[PDB]
Amino acid sequence: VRIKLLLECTECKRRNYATEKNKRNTPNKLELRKYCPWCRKHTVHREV
Amino acid sequence: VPARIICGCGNVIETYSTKPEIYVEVCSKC
Amino acid sequence: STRNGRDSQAKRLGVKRYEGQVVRAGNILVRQRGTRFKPGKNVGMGRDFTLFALVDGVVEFQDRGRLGRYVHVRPLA
Amino acid sequence: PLDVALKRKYYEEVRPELIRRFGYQNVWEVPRLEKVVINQGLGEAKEDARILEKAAQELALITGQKPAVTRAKKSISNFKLRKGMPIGLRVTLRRDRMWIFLEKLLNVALPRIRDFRGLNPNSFDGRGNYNLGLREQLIFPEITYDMVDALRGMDIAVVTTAETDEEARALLELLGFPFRK
Amino acid sequence: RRKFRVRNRIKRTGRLRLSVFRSLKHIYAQIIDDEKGVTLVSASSLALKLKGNKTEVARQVGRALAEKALALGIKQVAFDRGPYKYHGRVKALAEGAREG
Amino acid sequence: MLMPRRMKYRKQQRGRLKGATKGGDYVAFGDYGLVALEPAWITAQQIEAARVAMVRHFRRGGKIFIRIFPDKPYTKKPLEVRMGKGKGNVEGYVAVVKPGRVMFEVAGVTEEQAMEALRIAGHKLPIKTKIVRRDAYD
Amino acid sequence: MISVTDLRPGTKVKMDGGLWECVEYQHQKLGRGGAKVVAKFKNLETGATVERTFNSGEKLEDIYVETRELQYLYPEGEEMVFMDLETYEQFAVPRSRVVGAEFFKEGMTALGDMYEGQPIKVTPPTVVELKVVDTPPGGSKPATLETGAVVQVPLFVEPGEVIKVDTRTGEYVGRA
RNA sequence: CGCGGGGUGGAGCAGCCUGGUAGCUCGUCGGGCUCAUAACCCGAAGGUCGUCGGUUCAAAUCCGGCCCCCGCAACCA
RNA sequence: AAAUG
RNA sequence: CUGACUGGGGCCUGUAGAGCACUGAUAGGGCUAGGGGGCCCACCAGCCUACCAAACCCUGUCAAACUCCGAAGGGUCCCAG
RNA sequence: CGCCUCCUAAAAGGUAACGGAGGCGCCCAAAGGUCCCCUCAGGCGGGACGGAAAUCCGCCGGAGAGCGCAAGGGUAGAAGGGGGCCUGACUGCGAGGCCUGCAAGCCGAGCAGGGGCGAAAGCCGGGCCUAGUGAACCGGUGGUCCCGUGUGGAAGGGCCAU
RNA sequence: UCCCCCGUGCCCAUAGCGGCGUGGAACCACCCGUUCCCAUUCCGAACACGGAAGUGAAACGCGCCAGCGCCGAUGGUACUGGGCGGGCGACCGCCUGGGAGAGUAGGUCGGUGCGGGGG
Ligand SMILES: [Mg+2]
Ligand SMILES: [Mg+2]
Ligand SMILES: [Mg+2]
Ligand SMILES: [Mg+2]
Ligand SMILES: [Mg+2]
Ligand SMILES: [Mg+2]
Ligand SMILES: [Mg+2]
Ligand SMILES: [Mg+2]
Ligand SMILES: [Mg+2]
Ligand SMILES: [Mg+2]
Ligand SMILES: [Mg+2]
Ligand SMILES: [Mg+2]
Ligand SMILES: [Mg+2]
Ligand SMILES: [Mg+2]
Ligand SMILES: [Mg+2]
Ligand SMILES: [Mg+2]
Ligand SMILES: [Mg+2]
Ligand SMILES: [Mg+2]
Ligand SMILES: [Mg+2]
Ligand SMILES: [Mg+2]
Ligand SMILES: [Mg+2]
Ligand SMILES: [Mg+2]
Ligand SMILES: [Mg+2]
Ligand SMILES: [Mg+2]
Ligand SMILES: [Mg+2]
Ligand SMILES: [Mg+2]
Ligand SMILES: [Mg+2]
Ligand SMILES: [Mg+2]
Ligand SMILES: [Mg+2]
Ligand SMILES: [Mg+2]
Ligand SMILES: [Mg+2]
Ligand SMILES: [Mg+2]
Ligand SMILES: [Mg+2]
Ligand SMILES: [Mg+2]
Ligand SMILES: [Mg+2]
Ligand SMILES: [Mg+2]
Ligand SMILES: [Mg+2]
Ligand SMILES: [Mg+2]
Ligand SMILES: [Mg+2]
Ligand SMILES: [Mg+2]
Ligand SMILES: [Mg+2]
Ligand SMILES: [Mg+2]
Ligand SMILES: [Mg+2]
Ligand SMILES: [Mg+2]
Ligand SMILES: [Mg+2]
Repeated sequence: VRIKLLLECTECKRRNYATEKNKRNTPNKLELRKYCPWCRKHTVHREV
Repeated sequence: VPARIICGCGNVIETYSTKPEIYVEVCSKC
Repeated sequence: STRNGRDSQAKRLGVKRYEGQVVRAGNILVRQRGTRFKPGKNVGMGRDFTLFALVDGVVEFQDRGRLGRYVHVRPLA
Repeated sequence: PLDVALKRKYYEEVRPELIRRFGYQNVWEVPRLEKVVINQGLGEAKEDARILEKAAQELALITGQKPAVTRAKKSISNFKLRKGMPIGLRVTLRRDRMWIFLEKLLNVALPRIRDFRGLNPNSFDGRGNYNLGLREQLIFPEITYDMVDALRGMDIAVVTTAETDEEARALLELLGFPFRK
Repeated sequence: RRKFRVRNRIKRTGRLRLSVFRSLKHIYAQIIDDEKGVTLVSASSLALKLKGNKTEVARQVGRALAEKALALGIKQVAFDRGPYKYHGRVKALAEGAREG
Repeated sequence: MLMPRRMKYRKQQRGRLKGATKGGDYVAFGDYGLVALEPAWITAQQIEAARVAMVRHFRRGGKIFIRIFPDKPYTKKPLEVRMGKGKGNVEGYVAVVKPGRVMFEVAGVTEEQAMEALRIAGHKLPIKTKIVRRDAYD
Repeated sequence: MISVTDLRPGTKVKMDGGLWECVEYQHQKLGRGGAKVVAKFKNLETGATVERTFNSGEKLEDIYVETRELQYLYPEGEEMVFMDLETYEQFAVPRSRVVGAEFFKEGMTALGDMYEGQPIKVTPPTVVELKVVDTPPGGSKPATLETGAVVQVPLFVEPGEVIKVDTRTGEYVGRA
């Protein structure tokens, strides 16, 4: 949806992604979590 | 903490609660 | 001019391996919506409530009164 | 505090009677006190930022037990506030908190209640327990007229291991509960 | 129409339960083997006399069940106790390679 | 006029009227009954007329017992339309009846009158009927 | 892109680059030809209308011009700002697209045709309360309302007196 | 027989998609201005929202069945 | 400016 | 040699039938909110009613999208022909 | 006109009609993991403001409550409610099956890496489950270093991701 | 082995609701405390710890009673696989194999394995 929206996750300065789905309006205004990158292992992860 | 019930109808009551400085303007006297 | 004429592509549910049949680890034994049947011995079930063998063996259907119905798998002894 | 004026009275002035009265066999078996509850509906978690904690620090100011903030279980259009959080305040009294409370209530509280001509004798009924309401909250000592922006009634429910009303009745009666008789 | 549900057990999938019981004065514990409905190893609290702490008493009956166990083939089990609440009374006993 | 006040569904299928009579084959409420000899669908339209010529014959008298009730919808596509486009509209209700069912039974009225009133009620029904008494029903 | 056979008054759509809203719709199928949809429309901003006809096929292109309720906050430049008392967003509507922007009030609740988060029509209510801050205590005299606009009123209506004014005729419709 | 829209204070219309808000004009009754009546000025009352169901925490509003309503079609033979 | 009986 | 078909076992099912335990439908009767009416001042309750009528209670029935039940059969695996 | 649910559908599966009756094109950063706790709707009392269910107390109440939305199956020995930490809404894989004309769709134990919760047993590769969808082509964004028209390098592609 | 009790599982209401009665030596519980581990959206109610004066009143175990609940034939029907007839339909009947559901007679206030404690 619109208020919904698609999005992925970047390893913090670099590549890789997860691509989940934020949700605008409700808990939004940016968002990051911990997840494992094809390279090395586990880190934060921001949107974009 | 313990307390004191100082009515007016005489009769004082020694018990417990908070602040033993009680002016019970009317105990059991009616 | 109607307001109907719809339905959903059948899904083909139910027991798909009956008591006394030999299976292999993996065989989904039951397809069902609720939990008409419940996991048993060497019988894990999936997300959709799909019971499936956990080891090569036979299938047994234990009826547990008000405790529900079970499908176990007594491996080949 | 493990003991109070009323607690004793119960043990060495009520305990005897009831037995002699209904003639109980086993020690336990005779009416004791389980717990006395005191809640408030308030229903005032409406607009203007319904703090109404004052009523919580107070409810407990006269009890000595911070109350438990209950909430609405369903949700009602009819009278605003719905679904959750909103209103609800209530504390459960047991043991010694139970005694050091009922005392005042029975000695200083009930006394000054506008008219109060005893406590309506029907509020038992089948209940090996009793229930009664209060309009004000200043009926208590630990709180004065000045400090209390608004009024605040409340319900007081005493639970008893009594099975009958007579059993319940007598007890609360030998304890000191006045009665509209 | 049922006080406490328990069934922390029921969630027993891995054979050999270390079924515990919290009696007001003592503590019993048996190593039950369902799918057979037989108890393979016991070792009770005051049903062996033993000390007078309660918890330190548990510790004992623990080591007592382990030692006994081991010498039977046991060495791998799964804890339990209904309202186990896994606290105070805990018998984090040595031996018995059941870990935890 | 005698049709369910509510229903979970408006249009219902047709089914088939075999034998038997799930139940209601003995009196139970009166002195003389009106068992049905052959299968049919009795229309509320009818039942009424049977209950009516009944009261009317023995004007101001005993009471009547209507042990059948029109609850099955009856469809009928509009007049002069071709086949298709859905199941027609509803036009009243039927009451399924199989040989044996006791549609009517009265009492409080003499036996001389009963035989006549019910005899009439029958000329208002699409099926064959037979009037019964009251005995080995208990 | 919705066709026509599927229109209904109220349906809003984009025609000739402009915004409309079918207000009259009548399926027409005479003779054995193909069916036809004959409607009448209204621009969303201007009032302009225009009855038209379409075949059975022809698709139109539905629009999403929902009408939330905004709220005046303050003037600025040759514009005035509102807010959707719902999501509290901020809309800077150009004086033109605010019907009767005058005779309004910095704090009154009105209506706007949200088309992609930008009102193209901001109407107040047919009559609103306003404090006349003008007029000679002298009958049918002019009275400057708190919003600077002027209106014709009776006598008794004097400085400070809050009145009502039909926001369509800017005529005195009584006092507060 | 279908096609779409409509039943809201006494009349004529808003409000219905975007459920919590009854908006307007005339009319009515009260009171003033007049000798009086209009007009005009002041103030007030009035709506089961067509009904019967359902959905919702709540419905004029969303959902279905009916009842009346208005307009459109019925062609090739 | 301003109708009628 | 496994076939169609058959024998013996094991499992899966919710139809015919029947049955009201749920979903609703439902004739009369009971008991009984609720309205309608009369007794009567408003002291606001008290009572009666060959009426409209919830719950529940029996007595009677109905159902594709109801089922406390439930066949005959049907499906499949196994061993045999 | 595609998708889900129920009936028709004749007790495996499947099965038609301009047959009966309803839903969907979404949604949740908690409505997801895990660990620990709690049990409902209603009904009769009993109670200050309080309808007829606001909050409280007592019994009686196995499920009629709830489970975001249709219906169905399911379920209180939780799938429901509450709280603490968390993000397995993992990446490399995927034995073995369901369904099946193809294409798709669905379940999935176990291994590796690296984590979350738990004392541990274990559990986690979204959501009680069945809808919430769109082959290729053509392009766009990151990544990657694979090709790079004599050489080096670019141009432009490729692979992964979206 | 034999009973009494405590654990646990199995069959899955013939195991239940309701009455009535019992047991405290041991067990088990309520109970007595809340300093400590751990605690309650406020309550040691519940979880948790230390204890044992008292009680078996609660709760539980064990008896008994059958009002309710649940279990429930044998007969006979319904329906039906396969075979075969009837009417114009309507639907009805015959044979051979299977055979309900209600209802009646009656039945049950549990049976039971393993390990512990006890005479
Ligand atoms: Mg079709
Ligand atoms: Mg079809
Ligand atoms: Mg189909
Ligand atoms: Mg289907
Ligand atoms: Mg007919
Ligand atoms: Mg035609
Ligand atoms: Mg006979
Ligand atoms: Mg006037
Ligand atoms: Mg052969
Ligand atoms: Mg049938
Ligand atoms: Mg059926
Ligand atoms: Mg079949
Ligand atoms: Mg077979
Ligand atoms: Mg062979
Ligand atoms: Mg398809
Ligand atoms: Mg079927
Ligand atoms: Mg089938
Ligand atoms: Mg309740
Ligand atoms: Mg009440
Ligand atoms: Mg209230
Ligand atoms: Mg109340
Ligand atoms: Mg209620
Ligand atoms: Mg959590
Ligand atoms: Mg794979
Ligand atoms: Mg494979
Ligand atoms: Mg394929
Ligand atoms: Mg989902
Ligand atoms: Mg969840
Ligand atoms: Mg192409
Ligand atoms: Mg490309
Ligand atoms: Mg690119
Ligand atoms: Mg190169
Ligand atoms: Mg070249
Ligand atoms: Mg070159
Ligand atoms: Mg080159
Ligand atoms: Mg170079
Ligand atoms: Mg590239
Ligand atoms: Mg005794
Ligand atoms: Mg200490
Ligand atoms: Mg602590
Ligand atoms: Mg006892
Ligand atoms: Mg029977
Ligand atoms: Mg028989
Ligand atoms: Mg035959
Ligand atoms: Mg039988």
